[PDB]
Amino acid sequence: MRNKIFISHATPDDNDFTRWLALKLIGLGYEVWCDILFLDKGVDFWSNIEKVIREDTCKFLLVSSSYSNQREGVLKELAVAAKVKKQLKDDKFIIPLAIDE
Amino acid sequence: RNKIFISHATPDDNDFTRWLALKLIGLGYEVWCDILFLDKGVDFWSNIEKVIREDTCKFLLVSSSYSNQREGVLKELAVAAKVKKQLKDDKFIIPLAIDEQLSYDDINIDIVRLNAIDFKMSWARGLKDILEAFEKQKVPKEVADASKSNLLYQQIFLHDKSVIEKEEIYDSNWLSILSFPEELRFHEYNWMLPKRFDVR
Amino acid sequence: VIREDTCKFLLVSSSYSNQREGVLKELAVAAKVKKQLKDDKFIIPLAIDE
Amino acid sequence: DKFEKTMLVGKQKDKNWHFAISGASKLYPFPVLMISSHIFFTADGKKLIDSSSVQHSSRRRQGKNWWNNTWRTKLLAFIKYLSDDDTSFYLEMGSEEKVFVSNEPVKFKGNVSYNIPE
Amino acid sequence: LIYIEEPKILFAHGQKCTDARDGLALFGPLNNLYGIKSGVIGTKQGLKIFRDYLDHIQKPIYNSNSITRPMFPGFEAVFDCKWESTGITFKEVTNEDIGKFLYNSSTHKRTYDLVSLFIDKIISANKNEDENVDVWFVIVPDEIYKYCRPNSVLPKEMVQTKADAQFHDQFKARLLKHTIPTQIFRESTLAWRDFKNAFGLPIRDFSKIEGHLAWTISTAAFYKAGGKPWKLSDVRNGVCYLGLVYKKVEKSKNPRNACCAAQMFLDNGDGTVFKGEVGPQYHLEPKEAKALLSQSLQSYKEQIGEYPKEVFIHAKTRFNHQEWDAFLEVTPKETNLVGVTISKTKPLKLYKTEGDYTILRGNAYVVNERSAFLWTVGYVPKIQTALSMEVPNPLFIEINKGEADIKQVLKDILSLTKLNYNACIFADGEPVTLRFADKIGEILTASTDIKTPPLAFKYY
Amino acid sequence: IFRDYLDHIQKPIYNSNSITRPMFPGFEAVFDCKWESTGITFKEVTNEDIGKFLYNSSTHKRTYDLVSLFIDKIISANKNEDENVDVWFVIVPDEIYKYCRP
Amino acid sequence: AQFHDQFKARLLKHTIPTQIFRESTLAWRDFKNAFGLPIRDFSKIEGHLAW
DNA sequence: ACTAATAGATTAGAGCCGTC
RNA sequence: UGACGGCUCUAAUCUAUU
Repeated sequence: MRNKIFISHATPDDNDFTRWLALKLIGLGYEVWCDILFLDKGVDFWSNIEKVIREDTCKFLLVSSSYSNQREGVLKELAVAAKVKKQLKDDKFIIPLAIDE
Repeated sequence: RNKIFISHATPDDNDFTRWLALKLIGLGYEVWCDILFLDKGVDFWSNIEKVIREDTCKFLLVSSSYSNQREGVLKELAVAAKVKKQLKDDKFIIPLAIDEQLSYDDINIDIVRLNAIDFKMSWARGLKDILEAFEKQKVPKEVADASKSNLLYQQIFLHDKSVIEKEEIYDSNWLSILSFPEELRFHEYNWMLPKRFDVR
Repeated sequence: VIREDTCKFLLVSSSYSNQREGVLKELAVAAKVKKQLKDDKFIIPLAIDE
Repeated sequence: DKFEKTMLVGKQKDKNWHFAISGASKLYPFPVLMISSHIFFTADGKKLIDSSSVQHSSRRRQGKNWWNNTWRTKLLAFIKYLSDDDTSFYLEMGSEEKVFVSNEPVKFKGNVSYNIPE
Repeated sequence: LIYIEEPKILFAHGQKCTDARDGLALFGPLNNLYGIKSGVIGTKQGLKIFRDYLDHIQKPIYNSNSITRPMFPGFEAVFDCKWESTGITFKEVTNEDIGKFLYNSSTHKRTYDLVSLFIDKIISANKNEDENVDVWFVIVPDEIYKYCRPNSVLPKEMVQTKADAQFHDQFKARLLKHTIPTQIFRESTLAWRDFKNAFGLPIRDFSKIEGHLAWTISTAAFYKAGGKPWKLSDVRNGVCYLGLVYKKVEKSKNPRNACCAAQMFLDNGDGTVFKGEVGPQYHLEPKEAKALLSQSLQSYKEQIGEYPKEVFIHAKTRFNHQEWDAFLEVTPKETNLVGVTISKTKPLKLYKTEGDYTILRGNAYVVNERSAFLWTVGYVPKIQTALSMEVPNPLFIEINKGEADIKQVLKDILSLTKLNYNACIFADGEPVTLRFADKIGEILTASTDIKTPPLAFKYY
Repeated sequence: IFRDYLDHIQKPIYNSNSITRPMFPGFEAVFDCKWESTGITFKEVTNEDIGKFLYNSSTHKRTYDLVSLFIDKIISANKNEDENVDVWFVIVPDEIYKYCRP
Repeated sequence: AQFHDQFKARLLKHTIPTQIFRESTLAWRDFKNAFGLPIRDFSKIEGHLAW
């Protein structure tokens, strides 16, 4: 069952917004997964992010920025999410968040 | 840097990898697989790093319903993602989708973006596209020689499948006659035994 | 020892704690018991070296 | 139905199989009593099935589980069942004439074999 | 029992392995051909049989045991040649015309006309149409073979129509005049998946054999296109093989009338055949005996340039003086000729006391310099399974006339155990010159109006 | 001559002018087929063998004899041989059709 | 008298497609006359002739 | 004359299965 | 006849004696 709203971001570049987002988001009730304060540390980052994206992810909220678009790790999330978006047949599965001014 | 590292499930993708590797060795490439060597053991781990970080130039990964979510393959794939990084070779991991039951939407994140080589519909065109991709990328290789694949076939896949000089004793269906009656006697019964007596 | 009570495996990820056979032997033993103990948070390679 | 811990006649579904031998004496290569291996089937253990095609079909499906050992112990036990006293078996040609024939099939030696890779 | 070593069969780029299935699956055929044009006929339904499963053949068909059943990667991968749904000259054979043709109560005319119904369609197609068909492909339905066959039997459930005898040999023989190879399929050789003939189980075939079932189907449909998949290497030069089997020609009158179709295998890798003579007992009279050698042995004069030094004529029948003496002065001079009779005469079976598997194939039991046995059937070290499930019997190989080293002879018959271009097996239990002369003996006797030169296998 | 010509039309050859006598990029680049020095079925009919039939002067008989030398090989290869040929190239020299012409 | 007809008419029993060729049409380059100018000037046609 | 032979020891057809 | 086995079932014949 996909109820975790997985939000994609790059490095600690955003992380100070994403918990600020989360502390309002998981503060209001959205099940939010992040690769900084919700990533299982001591385990695979690569396998875990795919496992949530492929199965556990309900919404894909990528953050856009000059540092969150060209990174291969971030680009890895979008392609598998898009393939999952193809499986879900929902274009709005990926919702870019224009955080950086 | 010459090894073509193949990641796959150990007992399941053997049929394809035995085909693919021995085709790759047949075409002249050098391939590491867990079924192309004997006397293994300590060779697993602590030498795979050396053969990948210093000898593996291409990572032809087998994608299938068995190689998906496997501890060995994922761990070797995670290495391939790292080993791609220090060298300036983005085209170092090359996926190979083989299983029909594995949909193209169930491909793992390490190779989702990577342009896979199709084998499901036909293995021949996938093998050819493997050849053209290596030629376009100037992948190091020697002259094509399938005897190396045959050698890898007879030494590994025909190791305990040959004859051995061993003395054996076979039983048969013949019972030798030991001795015979001393004399064969023709009894001269001139009109003494009946003509139609049926001596049987 | 490893099968009994090894718990976690917080490894010193030093610049020289990887080529040693002993640390790998613990790691290799850790690898086998990791599947035996069906765990995934088993190894925590603390990256200490600068 | 056993001779030296060797089952010679047994069961198969509804058909009881019997091991049988056909003997043809030959003077070539050397004087021998050549034996053949056959399986014949009886409905109740006493009357053979009067159907060559069925008997052929049953024999084809009865040797399905029979390997080399199952053949040889059945053959040797049946042949050793014909042994006369200890190591031979006489064929009587007269009141005093006999033709002793060995109960143990001729052994042969081979120096090349496989490793039995299970 | 001295053991005779397993022989070798060549493959692509002059390489040398030991398994027909394994070598092709990894190496490929010797000659390089580009594509195969598949002239295909049959009923409308049968088109949906061949067309889709033809696409399966170049897909990887798996084997449960790659040791016993070797790998099959595809069709372009293994044969280096392309097969696709082009050239399909589907001469739609309506079931209504077959319906008025199949249920005839005659024995031969039912097959004579039904074969003719298939024959006149393929003949015009290679005469007038615009396909370069190499392997003609006649898909024959099931009910026709069940009814129309040797000693044809037809039940009385739906009796509506009223009035050699074999469908296959009559089909092949007629095309010797038209010179077209053809592949003929029956029952669920292709449609075994969904046939469920008797009950739900596919009684015809299984998925285990399917790995090499498509090997036999493909290799039978591959050799006829001018290719040379595998050729022998251990057979020496200057050696002629004349594998001949006397074939009864008639079934009603003159039981002693017979003809022999003597195959003639060459040293240059040519699986050639030859036409023998009709010899009326069970022997080739000097009138016919002289013609056979003077014709079959003559091919060495132009195929190579000189007469073979050794002439290994094979047979399942012993000779007498009249046939052999004729074979001397007719043509062979200063060249050795040896008559070897290969037959399963007396059952000499060997049983392994220690261990459970049967005797390994390759065992030769001497009886004399001119007589021994050959265990060409039995356990195989490579595939780790006996070729014969049952306890095998050897080939009683004795030199009837002439003098030769039988050990040299024995490995030579074993050499001709892998030229079996009708199935994909590790080894055939008979020499090719003797195994393949039975079918051609059956082809050349189907009709009595054929003038056949030393035609190759592919038409038969 | 074929060993010159057969693979000559695989590569592009330019005439004096392509407007009036156009060039062609080659057999593979134009006709989309493989046609090269492979599958060659060289069946040498030696000139002495040809001469032993050409030396006959009776054109009513020689001209039939010359063809009989060619067909017997072709049908033999068609039936009693293994090699497969799609289109046969009988390269009769100019001398053969110089004398056997009306 | 021209063998063109008999050669192709005799293969109707065999139905093998034979492309009758000639040395002049296929060996334009090495064929040379006495005066040094070959009669068949197939050089320029070596386009649409090879077609 | 060979008419019948009852065995030797070859000799194809040929259906039937088993699954390499 | 995708086939290779294995045996099984018939028949005929050459070779000598009622």
